[PDB]
Amino acid sequence: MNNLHRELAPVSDAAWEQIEEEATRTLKRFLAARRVVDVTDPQGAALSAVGTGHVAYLDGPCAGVSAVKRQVLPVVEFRVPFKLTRQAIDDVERGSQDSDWSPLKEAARKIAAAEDQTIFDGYMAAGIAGIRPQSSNTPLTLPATASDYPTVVAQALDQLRVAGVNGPYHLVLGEKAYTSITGGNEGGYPVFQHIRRLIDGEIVWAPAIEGGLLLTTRGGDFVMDIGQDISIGYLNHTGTDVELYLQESFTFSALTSEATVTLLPPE
Amino acid sequence: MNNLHRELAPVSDAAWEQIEEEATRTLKRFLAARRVVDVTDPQGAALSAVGTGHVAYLDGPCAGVSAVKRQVLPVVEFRVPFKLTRQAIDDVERGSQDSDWSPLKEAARKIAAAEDQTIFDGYMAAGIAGIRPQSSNTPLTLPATASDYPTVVAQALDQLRVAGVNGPYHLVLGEKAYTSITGGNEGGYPVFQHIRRLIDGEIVWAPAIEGGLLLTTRGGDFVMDIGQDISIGYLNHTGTDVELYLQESFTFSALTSEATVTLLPPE
Amino acid sequence: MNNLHRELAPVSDAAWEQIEEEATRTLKRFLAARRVVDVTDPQGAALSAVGTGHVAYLDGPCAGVSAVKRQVLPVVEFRVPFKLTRQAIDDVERGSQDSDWSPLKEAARKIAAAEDQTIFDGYMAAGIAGIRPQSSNTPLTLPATASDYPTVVAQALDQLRVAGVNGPYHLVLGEKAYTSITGGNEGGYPVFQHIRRLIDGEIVWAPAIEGGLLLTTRGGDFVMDIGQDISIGYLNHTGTDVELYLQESFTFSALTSEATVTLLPPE
Amino acid sequence: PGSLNIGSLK
Amino acid sequence: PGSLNIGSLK
Amino acid sequence: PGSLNIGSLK
Repeated sequence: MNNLHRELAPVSDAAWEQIEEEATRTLKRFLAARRVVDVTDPQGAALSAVGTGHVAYLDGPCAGVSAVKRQVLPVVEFRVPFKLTRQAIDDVERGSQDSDWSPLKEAARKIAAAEDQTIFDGYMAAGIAGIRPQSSNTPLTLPATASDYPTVVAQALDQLRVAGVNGPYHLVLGEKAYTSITGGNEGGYPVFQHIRRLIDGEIVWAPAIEGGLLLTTRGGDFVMDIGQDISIGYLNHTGTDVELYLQESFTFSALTSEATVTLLPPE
Repeated sequence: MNNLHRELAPVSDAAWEQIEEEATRTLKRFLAARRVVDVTDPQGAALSAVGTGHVAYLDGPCAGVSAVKRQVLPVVEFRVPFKLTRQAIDDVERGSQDSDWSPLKEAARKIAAAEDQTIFDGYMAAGIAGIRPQSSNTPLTLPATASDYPTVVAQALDQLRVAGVNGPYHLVLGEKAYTSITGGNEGGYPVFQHIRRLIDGEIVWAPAIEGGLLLTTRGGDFVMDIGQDISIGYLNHTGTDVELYLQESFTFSALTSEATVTLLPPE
Repeated sequence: MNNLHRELAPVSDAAWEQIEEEATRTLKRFLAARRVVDVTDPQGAALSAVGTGHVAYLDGPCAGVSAVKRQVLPVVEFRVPFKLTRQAIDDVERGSQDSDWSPLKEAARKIAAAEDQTIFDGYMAAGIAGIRPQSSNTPLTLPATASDYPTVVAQALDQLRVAGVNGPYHLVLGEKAYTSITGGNEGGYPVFQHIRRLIDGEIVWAPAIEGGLLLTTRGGDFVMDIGQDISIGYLNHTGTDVELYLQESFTFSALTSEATVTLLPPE
Repeated sequence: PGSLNIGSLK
Repeated sequence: PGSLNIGSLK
Repeated sequence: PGSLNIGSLK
């Protein structure tokens, strides 16, 4: 028995299987930032900090003695609750195949958006810095019309080539930019093919961020340390509802500051 | 080759052996606090923090998401330099057996005193708390005369018995208290025997602290995590001298706050 | 122990590994001219000259005796120094993964640019002749607009076909020409495809040269004899810095004078 | 228990 | 190298 | 020692 306390919930095995399948299917679609960064294997719930390797000077305990203190990055935990109806839970054993899992889908969407925002733009409250605020290249503004994106992509590629960064290049775009690209010309495919023609990678859709960016997936530039992966826990229940939650714990680090180019939203 | 850079120093093997023997002999005598606390095996130079297991609330990245941050204890590093003469270094191969190692002895004394002070009274600059400032019992003032120590020891034992702490009891005394006990009556042995008669442990001499304390060695109350043990490194040299240093890295934690009784110095 | 004197530097093994990896990664990207010429295996530090096979007349030592002297090509050595910080060097064993290697990257860029300039345009001081100054074909001026490059490429191909030179054709372009091609039309891909459509080879980016050229990679036209490859050596160190250098030794020869066409920069 | 294995989505 | 093994002095 | 093998980049 662990902290999740799953056995105390009045939920059948088939309902648990269906809920797990739905949650996994939703997370695999709404988890975007995990595909472009290095992800380590889970290390357990006892992980608290990751050493950076740097030190800071200290005054000194006694005369003739000098002291330094190591620097670390902390681990942060996220939890999102939701509620499920007991009638829908019980109908699974009766033979239902269309039970309502919309609150679970919404919770998965929220946790995925939170993780993506934390990775891409940082979490100042927890002391975690993002990739875009630490990027050292010159940001480029996106054009108003969808027909002028390839020249900006080419400018970003030129910046990367001048800086000297190799690897397959991937373009991450926000919802507004993705819709602007898709809803133009003959369905947006000629623009899509132009972008995939300049860059060997694939355009990635990220709903939780604004603007966009271009990065490389050569490896060794972004590290994500995961203590506990996304899991389901049990809080309480009433005569008609059961409250559950999703939880995870991780930390993130961006090593190379010249491997990405920031794309600001159009004016 | 590691960060110590020992091979770059113009020092012979026999001189290295003699220096190591002298340093070990001095440290084994001037290291006092290591005998009463639990000491783990060395973990390496990559150790930076130790998780405590507690969390702190955070504002929250997005609506419907809550966040907590883990708490850790950092590792601190101490370095003390010293200088040795090249004539004394070279005379070892000629056959000297009385070379001057007094600067090394002084450096070992200084590092031992710094470690003992950090363990017993804490190091606020590095965020490390000591045992005595975190003790929850009532401190007792030492008497002026050496003949009244056993009643204070008995009062401390009564406090420990009322609190409910078992284990062999050890009394740690400062230099002033130790001299006051020794230089009284018929050499101080009757007082020494009275103290060793009330308590089953042995009186420990600690030169780096004032006053004293009484504690138990049942185990599980004080933990010392050592990254790198005391080592010797090389800085530089001139035509007549060679500069070396001693270095270590560790962190400390006191779990049980009711296992010790503080003894304040006499008024 | 050799002339590099690497063991005298206070550098750890992990730091050495990281520095070597970074230097190799930078050199593999900034070494352009090595891909289009024949490169022999390293021959050692004792290589000094390469025989051409031709002779020159001499006056004569005695009556009835004639004399000739062989002609040779000398070997030239290049060295570029740089400085690294000891804190960044030492943090590697503590566990750093983002140490600053920018001076090493700059030194690698400088040595690569020097090698490329020596190969393409010659080094008159050392008596080494380049490919373009010895080309026997008619140079062609690049057009102002990026849309007129394919006709010049076709003219160069016609010149090569009339001369009778077979083999896969490669186009080497400078930074200005590459940027002019990339930053035009729909990202420059239609022009890029036109060039790769006329010529079966790939467009090569050379930052150290102006204008461009078209050549063939059939083999046997350009020979590079390398005595010692690019290596790292140690000069000295201070309390806070360590000075290292990159060094190489080579010679070059261009045999066929009709296998290349020179492209002058636009007016 | 309840891991919901996701890992890397590469 | 240069560890100077001390450990626990119990 | 310290060769930094590059060779031909073909």
